[PDB]
Amino acid sequence: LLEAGVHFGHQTRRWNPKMKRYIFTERNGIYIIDLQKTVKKVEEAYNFTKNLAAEGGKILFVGTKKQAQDSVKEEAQRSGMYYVNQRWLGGTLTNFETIQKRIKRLKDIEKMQENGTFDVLPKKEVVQLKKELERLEKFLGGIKDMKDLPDALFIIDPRKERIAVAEARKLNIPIIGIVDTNCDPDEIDVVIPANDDAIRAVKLLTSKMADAILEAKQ
Amino acid sequence: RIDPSKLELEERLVTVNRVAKVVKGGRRFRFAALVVVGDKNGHVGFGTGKAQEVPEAIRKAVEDAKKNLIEVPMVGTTIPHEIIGRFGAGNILLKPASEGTGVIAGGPVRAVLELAGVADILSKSLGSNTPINMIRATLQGLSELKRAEDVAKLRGKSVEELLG
Amino acid sequence: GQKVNPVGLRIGVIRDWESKWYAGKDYADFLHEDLKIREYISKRLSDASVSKVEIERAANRVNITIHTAKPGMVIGKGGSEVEALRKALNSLTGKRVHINILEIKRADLDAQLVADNIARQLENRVSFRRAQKQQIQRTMRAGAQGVKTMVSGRLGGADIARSEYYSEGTVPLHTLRADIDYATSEADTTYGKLGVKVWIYRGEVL
RNA sequence: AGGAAGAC
RNA sequence: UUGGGCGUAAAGGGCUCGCAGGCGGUUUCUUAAGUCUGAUGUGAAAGCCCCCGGCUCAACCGGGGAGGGUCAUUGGAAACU
RNA sequence: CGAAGGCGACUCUCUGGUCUGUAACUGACGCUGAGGAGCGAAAGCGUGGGGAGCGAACAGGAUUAGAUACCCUGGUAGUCCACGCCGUAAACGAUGAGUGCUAAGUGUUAGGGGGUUUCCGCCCCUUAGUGCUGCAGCUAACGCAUUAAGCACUCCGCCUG
RNA sequence: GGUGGUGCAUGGUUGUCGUCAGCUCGUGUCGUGAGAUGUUGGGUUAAGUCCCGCAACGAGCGCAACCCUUGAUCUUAGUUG
Repeated sequence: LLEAGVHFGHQTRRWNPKMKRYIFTERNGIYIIDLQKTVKKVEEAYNFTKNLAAEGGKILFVGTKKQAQDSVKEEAQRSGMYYVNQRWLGGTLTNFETIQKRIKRLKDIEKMQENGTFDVLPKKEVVQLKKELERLEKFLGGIKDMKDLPDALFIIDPRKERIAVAEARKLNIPIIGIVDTNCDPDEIDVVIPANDDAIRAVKLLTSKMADAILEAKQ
Repeated sequence: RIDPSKLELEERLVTVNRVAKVVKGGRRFRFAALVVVGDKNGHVGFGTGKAQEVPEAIRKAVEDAKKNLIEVPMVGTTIPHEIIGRFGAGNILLKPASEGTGVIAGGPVRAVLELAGVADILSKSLGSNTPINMIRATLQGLSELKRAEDVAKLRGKSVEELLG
Repeated sequence: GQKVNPVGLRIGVIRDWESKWYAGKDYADFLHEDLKIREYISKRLSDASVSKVEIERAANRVNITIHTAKPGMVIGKGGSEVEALRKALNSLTGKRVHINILEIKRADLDAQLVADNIARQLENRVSFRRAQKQQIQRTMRAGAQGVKTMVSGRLGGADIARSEYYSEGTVPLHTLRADIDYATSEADTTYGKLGVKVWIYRGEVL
């Protein structure tokens, strides 16, 4: 539910100030949540992802925050969008020919492990191939069944996945990300300022967006 | 703003260069080819590529130039105003001319401007004579320009009271 | 200071010989005579581009089979080559001969023909780089698993002699069950003398 | 912190 | 000046006090030295350029305009120096 | 702290500046500065002292092919004081002086003001230094970056293989 | 016809570093560029051999295995043993 009141928002006062210039003297001593600008930025994100559902390709997420990775993976598997759960390999959007020929080899090995000749030597093919499947299926993630170029991207943290937005900058992908206050929100007007590490807050916002596109798909 | 590949482009190469590298067994030798690629309708890009074979460097450079394109203002087959392209110790002064002079430019700059399709530009090279630095200077210069109607809509006025 | 010849390294263990017989106490003059057959076959069939010949003894009869991969400009009317070869070979060796021909389907994977193709473009005086790229494209469009090509000598520059290599795919020279076909050809041009070494990884042996 | 040692 | 530079490429005086010199915060009246703009007389004629004519365009020869002025007298403007 | 060179035991006499606060004054008195004048590390020179240690020169012992050097033992001039002189250094931030704008983080030196205190400290402004990271921007890179090598204006000095 | 000169006019062979463990490419990022990355770092190995972070993801020649021989046994095969 859109109530806020859950997250404090940040760590201590070694922070990057981006709103510092015209704030008058306040007796609170810290910023209060701007609920009107919060609800209109959530509304414009809602309308943008309504358009994303209008073309139909929903979203692919990336993250490496291990307190939230299994949670965003199970949310991705529940609600149908795509995910990067473990370490995100570099240059996915630019080496997509190599990625698609690699995922073609995953289709070949995943059909030959069950349909082809299984026993030609008992242990060596097992200890090579099953470990090789485990490596690629843990390091590749849920980007298997695209068969196309991606349309949009969401990031858990711009500082942590810093080069992903650089690749999206180069190949002109519209970008979505929750940012912390040490991040750079200056680039895109579509911004989600909230606590990047509060598991309850990130589950609330990802659940709201997942249900939003679930009711947007029809 | 990336431009699609649905255009006809003339990919006239400008310069290759013999490039060395020293290792324990002597020297390894590659070719660095830079080309300029762009249609006559006002889109220009440049490309660079290193290879052990010259046509391989050519196709790599044309693929990079197809990757990186930028559009120039072409109102009245001549640039709207005077500009100075400034990057990297090459200074290309670009000045519009009357409609019959023809393009007056040094070699790499004339390659870029003729590939753009400008008819009358007087330019002078006030910086270094390095061809890649001339190319980056003249593309920064052509990027710097802006429409008369763009100046009109940003100043909130119309083109007749910009011109007079 | 180079690699040992791969066909000579593979013969006897994986590669069957091109000669399947025994001679006792007359071994020397049978090797002299059957190399006279092999040089005569090469000299009069270089136009027909034999890949290999292979012989056997039939108790004072000899059987020759010749691998040429085309009947077209070779067999003539069909009996012309067998009469003009069998009577001539009878005249040379004085022994009963029999001759048979064999063809290679998917005919661009045989190394001796590939090296002869490179050599033929070198007396055709088209550029060596175009020869390498066209032969690489021909071998991949025929289909293969690996090609390595080498041409050494004075390649048009008079004052320096240097080799050029062009490869694609995997050609391991150190796996034994690999079936490399290797070939060395010699080309004589007005610039001088050029050596071609092409070796092809066709398939695998279990 | 623990030797002087030339030239092609 | 139009049209370069000085950390390491050639190029910051070893540093200060100061004469002459070179620049000068805001406002309000005042003069017109600098500034800008008319009028007159001059910057000879041939030359360069603009427009026409002649030797079988032509090279050239002519006919009419534009100036190469921080030029001299005088009228007007007061924003800036 | 000093304009620079430079200045570290303590006390006294004389004396030059610098910073903070105030708003009580005068009301543009300002910046820069060719020539000029004055300071100016060490070494050096003249005159008179003083000479513990260190120590060019010089001599003995080694090492080396030689070793007029490094290394060892001595050791004169010098280094110290007073009065003058010469006027040079990688005299360095290899960055001329002055004034004004341009994101932040964090120490340190000398202050001023506020929030429960005239208690210890805790936070926030605030100058004037003195550092270290680090945007835009500049650079050919290194790098510089409110102590600019950024964006400007004035004056000076200097360069043209 | 030259076992005559030219290995610095050449192919064809060979040694050497050295059985040393290294040498590169495709695509893509960073750099004005030469270039860099992968191929560095940690733990072991004889090894760039294996694995974990990493603007890298992969591939190729190499390394190791497959080849031969010497190391025990079952079946078949016993002469010229």
